Amino acid sequence: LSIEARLESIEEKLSMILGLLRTL
Amino acid sequence: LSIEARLESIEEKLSMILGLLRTLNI
Amino acid sequence: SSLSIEARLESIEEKLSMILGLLRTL
Amino acid sequence: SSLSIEARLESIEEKLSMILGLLRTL
Repeated sequence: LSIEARLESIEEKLSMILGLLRTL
Repeated sequence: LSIEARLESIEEKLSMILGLLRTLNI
Repeated sequence: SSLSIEARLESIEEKLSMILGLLRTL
Repeated sequence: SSLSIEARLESIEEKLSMILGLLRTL
């Protein structure tokens, strides 16, 4: 994938991690 | 979104996650 | 900084995955 | 956004490593 797509995918994963930490 | 901007967002979230683990968790 | 941006991206993606995996099993 | 994309990525990589170490200790 392109660098922009990988950054967008990386941002999505950080959002998922944040949600898990808030609800842990 | 530009690369520098998208990076800034990512960097924002990492500092938020790093701060919670280091101090808030007990 | 010898490593290519893509290579650095792959390392970041791997670390994210490991982080998520550990978080989910908690 | 003064720093270069390669340096910012490396910094982002570093923070990810710190986050993984903190999560495992919990």
